[PDB]
Amino acid sequence: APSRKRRQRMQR
Amino acid sequence: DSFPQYSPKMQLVCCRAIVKVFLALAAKGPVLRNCISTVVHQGLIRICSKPVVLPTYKDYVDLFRHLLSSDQMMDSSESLNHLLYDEFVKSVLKIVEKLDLTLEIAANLHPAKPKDFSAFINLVEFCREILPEKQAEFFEPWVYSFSYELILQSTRLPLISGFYKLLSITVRNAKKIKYFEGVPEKYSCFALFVKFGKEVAVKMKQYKDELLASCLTFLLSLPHNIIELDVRAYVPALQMAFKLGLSYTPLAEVGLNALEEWSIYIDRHVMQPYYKDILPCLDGYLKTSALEVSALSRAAQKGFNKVVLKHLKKTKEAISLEEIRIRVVQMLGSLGGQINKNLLTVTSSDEMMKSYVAWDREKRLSFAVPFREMKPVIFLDVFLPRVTELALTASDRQTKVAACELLHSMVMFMLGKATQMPEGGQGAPPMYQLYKRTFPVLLRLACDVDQVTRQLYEPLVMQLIHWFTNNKKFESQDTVALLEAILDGIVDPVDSTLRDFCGRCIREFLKWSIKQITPQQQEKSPVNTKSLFKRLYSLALHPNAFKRLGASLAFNNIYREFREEESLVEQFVFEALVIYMESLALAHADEKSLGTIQQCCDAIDHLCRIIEKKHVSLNKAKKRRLPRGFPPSASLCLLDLVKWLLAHCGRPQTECRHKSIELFYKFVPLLPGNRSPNLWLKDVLKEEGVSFLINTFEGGGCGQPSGILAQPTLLYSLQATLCWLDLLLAALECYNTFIGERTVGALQVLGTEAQSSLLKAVAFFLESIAMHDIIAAEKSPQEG
Amino acid sequence: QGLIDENPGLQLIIRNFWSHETRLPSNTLDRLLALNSLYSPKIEVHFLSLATNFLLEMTSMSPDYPNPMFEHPLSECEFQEYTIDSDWRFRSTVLTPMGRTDLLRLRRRFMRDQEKLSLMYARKGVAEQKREKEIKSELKMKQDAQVVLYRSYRHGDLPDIQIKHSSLITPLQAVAQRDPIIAKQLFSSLFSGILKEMDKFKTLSEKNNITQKLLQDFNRFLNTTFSFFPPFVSCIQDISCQHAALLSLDPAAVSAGCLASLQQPVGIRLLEEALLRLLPRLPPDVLRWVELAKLYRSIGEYDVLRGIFTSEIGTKQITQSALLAEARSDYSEAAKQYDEALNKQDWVDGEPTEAEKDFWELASLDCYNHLAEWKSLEYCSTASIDSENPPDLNKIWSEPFYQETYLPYMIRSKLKLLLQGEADQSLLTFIDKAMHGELQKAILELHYSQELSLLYLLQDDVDRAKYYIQNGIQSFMQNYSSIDVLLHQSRLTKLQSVQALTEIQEFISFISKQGNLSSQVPLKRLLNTWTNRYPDAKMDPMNIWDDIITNRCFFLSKIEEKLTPISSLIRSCKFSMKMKMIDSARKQNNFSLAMKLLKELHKESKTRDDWLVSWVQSYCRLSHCRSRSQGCSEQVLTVLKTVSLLDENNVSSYLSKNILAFRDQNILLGTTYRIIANALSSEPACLAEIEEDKARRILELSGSSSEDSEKVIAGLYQRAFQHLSEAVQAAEEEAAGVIDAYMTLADFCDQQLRKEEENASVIDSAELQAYPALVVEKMLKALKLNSNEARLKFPRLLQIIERYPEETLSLMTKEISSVPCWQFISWISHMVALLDKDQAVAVQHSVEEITDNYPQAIVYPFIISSES
DNA sequence: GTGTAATCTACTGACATCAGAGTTCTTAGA
Repeated sequence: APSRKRRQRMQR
Repeated sequence: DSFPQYSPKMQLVCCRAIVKVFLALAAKGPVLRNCISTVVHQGLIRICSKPVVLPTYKDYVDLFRHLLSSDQMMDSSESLNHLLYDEFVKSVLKIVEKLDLTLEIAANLHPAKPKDFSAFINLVEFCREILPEKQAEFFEPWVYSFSYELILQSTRLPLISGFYKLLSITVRNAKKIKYFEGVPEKYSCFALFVKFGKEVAVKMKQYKDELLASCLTFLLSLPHNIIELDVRAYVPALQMAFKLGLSYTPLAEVGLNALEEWSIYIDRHVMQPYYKDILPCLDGYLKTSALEVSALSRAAQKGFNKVVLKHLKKTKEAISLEEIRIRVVQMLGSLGGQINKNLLTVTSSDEMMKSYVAWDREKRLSFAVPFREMKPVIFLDVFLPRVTELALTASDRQTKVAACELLHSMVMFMLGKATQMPEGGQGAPPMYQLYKRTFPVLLRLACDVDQVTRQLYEPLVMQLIHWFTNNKKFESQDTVALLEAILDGIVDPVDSTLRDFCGRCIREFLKWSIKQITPQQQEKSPVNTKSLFKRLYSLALHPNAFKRLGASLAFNNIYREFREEESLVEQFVFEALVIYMESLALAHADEKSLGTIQQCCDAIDHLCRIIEKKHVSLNKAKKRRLPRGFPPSASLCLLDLVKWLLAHCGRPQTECRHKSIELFYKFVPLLPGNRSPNLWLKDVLKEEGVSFLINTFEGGGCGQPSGILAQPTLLYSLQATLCWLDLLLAALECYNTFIGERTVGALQVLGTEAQSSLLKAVAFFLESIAMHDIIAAEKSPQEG
Repeated sequence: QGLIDENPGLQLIIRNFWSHETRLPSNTLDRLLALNSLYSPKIEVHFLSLATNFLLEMTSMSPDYPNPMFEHPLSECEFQEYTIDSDWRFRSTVLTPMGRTDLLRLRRRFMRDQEKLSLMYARKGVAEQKREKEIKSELKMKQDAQVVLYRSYRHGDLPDIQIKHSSLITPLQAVAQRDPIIAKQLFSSLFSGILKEMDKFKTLSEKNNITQKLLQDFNRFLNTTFSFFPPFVSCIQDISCQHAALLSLDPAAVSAGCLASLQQPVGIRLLEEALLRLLPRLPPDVLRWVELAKLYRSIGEYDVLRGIFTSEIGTKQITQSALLAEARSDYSEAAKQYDEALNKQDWVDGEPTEAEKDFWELASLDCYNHLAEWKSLEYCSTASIDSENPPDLNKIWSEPFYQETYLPYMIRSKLKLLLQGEADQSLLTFIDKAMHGELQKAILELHYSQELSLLYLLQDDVDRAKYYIQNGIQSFMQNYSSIDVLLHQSRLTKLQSVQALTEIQEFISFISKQGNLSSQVPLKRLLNTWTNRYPDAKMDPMNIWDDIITNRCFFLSKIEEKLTPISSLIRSCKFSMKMKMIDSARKQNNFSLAMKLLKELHKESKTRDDWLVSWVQSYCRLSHCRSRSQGCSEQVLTVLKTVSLLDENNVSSYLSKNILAFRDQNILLGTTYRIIANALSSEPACLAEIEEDKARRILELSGSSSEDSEKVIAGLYQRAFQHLSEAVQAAEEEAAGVIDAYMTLADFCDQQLRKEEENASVIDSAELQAYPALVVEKMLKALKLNSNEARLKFPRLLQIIERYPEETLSLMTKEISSVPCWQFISWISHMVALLDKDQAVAVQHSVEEITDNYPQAIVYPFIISSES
């Protein structure tokens, strides 16, 4: 299975 | 001789000149080659005589260096360099022979002819600085002789260092030229080194600091091919090597080099069990990370002119500590993971699982670091388990000395907080648990090889031993522990030099033990006076070679203590002679490599002599200490012990039988009869006849287990055959008593009555096993 | 920054600056709160020592300082003072038995001949040229050995207990300055003491304020540090554990810091106490538990993890299943789970906490790392950094979470994507751009030397390679001596890298001597050495094993390139060494990696036959092992459908070339059949009909000609046994596996007999009649060697003897005829008991021997057994 | 030898200058 991701925003 | 008095350019031109005069001399042939030999030999004499030791010889290095290697001389030679180098080595052989090196009056002696003794050292350091660097093809013909003649000198006079040093140059120089790998006289050289290696391993244990350094420097250098013959004979040598090395770098470099050599050549399965105890004691080298304006600097500051090139061109020794660190990591890597995991304590089963518990349930050593505005409490005990490890095994010497001084302060604090007893017994004494694990630290950290630490802790250990037989708390378990520590310090397997300090410690302990306590309790109240001797005796019979070794080494160091005042109590030792003379030779028909023990049986000899030297009162009546090896108790008189000896005059173990026979001889005249030995043996043959002799010389010892019985041995096998082989050996040597002092007549030696000893000697060995000895049977390097 | 300056003089001057009264306050607590401000990232490696020095040197002016620590000596003994010599010398070094006067100086003349004077200074100058030479030679030793004591050392015939307070607080500081673990202990103890005695001085109002001030300061500490010196990280946490209300230290910060500092356990306890104490009202507190999970995953104790997530506390069961999978090292399934996890669109019962996502990502990256899908690794490592598709790698140094969690894998990925084969130039760009800024530079140079070394070496710039790898060796030394001694698992994870470093060092030093370049002998030397040096098999994780395999691969590629104007030998090493890696992975239960390496190295099977048989052996071995774990019905596919076919000797006459294979391959086929038969018997009601066609079609062919229903299993076992017998007759040809093969046939017999005793099979028992005979005559035959596993099961012998009585005679007449008696002493007790009943004819000779040889053993059990 | 002077000799920008070479014009000229 292909490995996919997306960006994330760190809320701090 | 004039050489050093020149300038560098003058040095090179002087070398050229002397070289060419040598050329010219050699050109004219044999009539003067002898004279060229003379000239070099004289030269080396006069350099080695340089009036002091460290215009020193170190100056002359360049002369002979260029002489021995400047192949460029003839082209601006090969026969020249060959001849000259050959002459040098011949010179060294001659001068080592001609010197005397007589030792007599280990530091209680004084070398005989001083100026001579200094020259030896000079020559040693020279030949070190000059020989190996050539990587000479030329040394090949000289390996054998420069060995054999040097080994002879070494064995005949050990306890002189530089012999080992020259031999080390010999062995390394040989190694570099793929010599020994072939296994002519080469087989002889391999053989001779095998034997010397084992012998020097045996000898290394006893020796102390500097000689120990020399011997290790040698041993650790033997080629691989000799190692795998007898591995594990050296593993302790290498361990002690690293322990020294953490405080004397070149020896450490010698080690790491050696270990790389082993790891790369010796068959892996051979060595796998042994990295376990060898890779530790690498920890210290990596134990710490130890957390300018020269003329070229100022010169280059003003500009990059020609002047900078002069300084840099002119700008363009023993390994340093940082370099050996990077080496130790590089090697620690080089062995590989499957190997290197062993650097950590153990595979995680039980041993390290011990390392976690605190050294004390509840935290004593309460300190009150005295600030101004308040008084916080800091528990010094938590520092201690790591401080001590620093103290023993730190690499950076500033760290080590600082740690040592901290630990001295801290142990002093232990004593102090002890006397401020918060707890007077009713259980485990306080700080006992701490003492148990700080005393071995204190001990083996004394007699370490840092002179500063030594001076700091040896006196303190003496002071501690002193305190712990002061009348106040002479009885306490603390003294019990300290004594137990000293004893387990004697038995220490690897820390060779620890043995000696522990011995001196026991001596001091017994000395103050007598000197300090009121004897009214001392007869039976303590756990010290008879108890100590008992502990030794129990140690004697032990199977382990090292353990008995320690037993000896202790009892060696109480000669004077026992003779001084214990005249009341001759009696434990009048039986101890039996104890030691027996055990300290039993189980030495095997276990020879690690067992320098037999030399400590000489201590048995000394205690012997000192007990008989008071004989007039030795044989007092109604003195009846129970002995070993005698069922019916009675007032022991030397007669009984002598009869015992004669019963023990013959026994298979070789050293015992020799010493015991001669000891019988030395006793018998001391007896009240004053009868001569031959006379007294005549007495006991008129009393008991040949049957007594036959039972006692064809047999004897520990009763009559089995003496020399010819026929079944002829008829009835594996290495057990060696057993009776030694028996026959012991036999004929026991008969050697007979005209040893002409004590027994020939017809008395041969009544032909009921013994076939001599018969079997002349028949069985001397026919079947004498020369047909390729493969024996009666019906592996073990045999060889 | 100056407080660490190189010159000792300026060191003292700046320190004395910072200790004057008006700079740092003069009482204790105000000092302790101040020193937190005296810190910067760069002063780290010494900061502990510096704090200790400041605190104690303020102790130095207190009134008890010269007052002796213990009022009275312990005797009347006279006390002297002696100095210790310490003249730049150690102990094994000397061989054994060896003003109107001043006006007078104006009475001088002057040489007139400038030539003579010139020569005079000329000789003078050569004198200083030699003097400088020797002084330069000696100053190295003198720098090493210079030791300065610190106290008086009065001597007395007894110990001199009466030492001044100085005599202990000053040395303690000295040691603290010079070594950092004692620094940690001292600072920890002293901080604990100060903050504990604070009670007797300030009301709870003040205590809350000062504690909050420290908490702020410490959180700053951990969150800002870059070196991650193990001692300081440990010290800060250790302080935090032993006092309440310091305990709310930023859980994420501690987690990251401890992960990096290789000092996990102290962090585990920090967050541990945090959990229990702050919650003796938010029930879950996910931000803490999850980072504890991260910690325990570091320390590799996947066992404890199973607790955290099955608590109905916040975390979602997808994580639970992921953990169960990844405990069994089924890293592939773990990756699949995690990838599906992070990409869930909409959740039931609330989105995963900010932190669960973090843990998920880190586990994803690591789970890939355990695998060889490194392109996937890079993609994962780069995706989250930025927005646009072609990733702006430079962003990684923006905010800390990336800096600690995403970076190391980013760099490791890009390194190998380079060093394997070929690739682009992303990483060179990245690292070069990075190596400008200061903190920017420090991170790479202090942590990731071993990787920058390979990166730079790819560019054939050997010099920078040397610098970096030397830095790496020094760094290892520093960050290893620091790790406290008790933390074995930590130190182990350290050492696992010295192999990498040393390998790099060796290659650099091998492409440095052209004399070793142009010849051919030392290439053989190096190849032989690497061929037989490997990491630890069962212990070292595969994340280092791949490091060594790939490094060596690249280095051989480079050496081959040098020696172009052989390849046989290099190929030989490559075969062997990769094969060893597969064997390793087989052991570690890291199967998917083994799959991939087999598939990557088969194409090399076509070459000459020893590697062909080796490959087939290894693959079938791995298939067997995979089967053992899982699969009950389909597992028959996992072996039979392929392994039977592959193992056929039609491709190999190598048995005619050697015997070792003629053992190995047969035992492989044996175990191949064995699991097949075992599982077929397992639930036979639903196998042949469930593997409905092709496997079943193969089954009878594998079985016998008759396609009967029940008898197929026996048809399997019959050839199974004969084949294992072939294995043993292979063994009798000259412990490597012969003990194991013997035990193997033993075990087959054992299971078969057990199964038989539960039913009545006349024909199988008739052919079985051999089985017990062999089990005795052969297992006991094997007992001669150490055979510990065999020696254990010796009661199985006696029972076999009993239940199957006719063939006892073999026992006595064969092996108890030859046992080394001790190898029965272990539990001499049972059979000395059995020594009554009819089989006693068995132990007769053995009990007699052991009686004779080692009498004292038998007596105690025998005396009682006599009564019965 | 080592280090600091003093001071000759260099190079360059710049400017004159011989020579050398490119170019148009008269006579003697197929």
